[PDB]
Amino acid sequence: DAPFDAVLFDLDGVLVESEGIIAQVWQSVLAERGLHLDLTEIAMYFTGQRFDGVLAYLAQQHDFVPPPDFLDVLETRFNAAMTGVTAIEGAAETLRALRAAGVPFAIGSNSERGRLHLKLRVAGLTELAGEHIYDPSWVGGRGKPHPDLYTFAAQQLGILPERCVVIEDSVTGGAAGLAAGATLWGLLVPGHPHPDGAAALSRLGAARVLTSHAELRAALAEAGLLTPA
Ligand code: NA
Repeated sequence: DAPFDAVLFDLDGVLVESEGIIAQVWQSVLAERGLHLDLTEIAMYFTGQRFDGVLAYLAQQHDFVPPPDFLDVLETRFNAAMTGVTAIEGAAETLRALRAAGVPFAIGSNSERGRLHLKLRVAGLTELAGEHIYDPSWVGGRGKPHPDLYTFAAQQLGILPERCVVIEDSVTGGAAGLAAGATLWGLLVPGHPHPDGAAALSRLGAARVLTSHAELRAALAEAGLLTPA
């Protein structure tokens, strides 16, 4: 029983740390303007929300309406901040191990293509990540949670999606992997925010929920893809 032929990776939260950096920008721009929120609230409610929606939330939940310069300053600073994206601890080692073992893998991200590659670059992962790196523009904009991106990634590796394992930190991305026919392993590295928690990923249908790249490599070894260490 060898369950998998290939690994399909999420980007944000699994290979690179971006949601925490974005949360810090919200927190500082707001704090400067009088409203002091904690990073967990910001990560939970602000990240991956449309700007008008953030304004509605601020008004409804905090009786707060930001000053005119709010949009401009946020943009100026999300831009400057994107350079500060880092690799998730252990991620480079997982990619290096898979490459040494000759296991096919691909990355599937809802990031716009330029940003996807910028993040891999500043995180120091470009060489390790390889060339099977897919954003929604490869599937006509039908990004996660549609299965299309992971179906396509599997196709590009010449492997059936049913024989892939998808490593994801959100319901949005986990759903895309399951809908493609893959097995879902949640990965929630602590110390970094993720869009959903372990209970949600398990209820969604993750076969497991791992909490470190060391645990991921151990699981991949149990599945016959790496050597147990
Ligand atoms: Na993610």
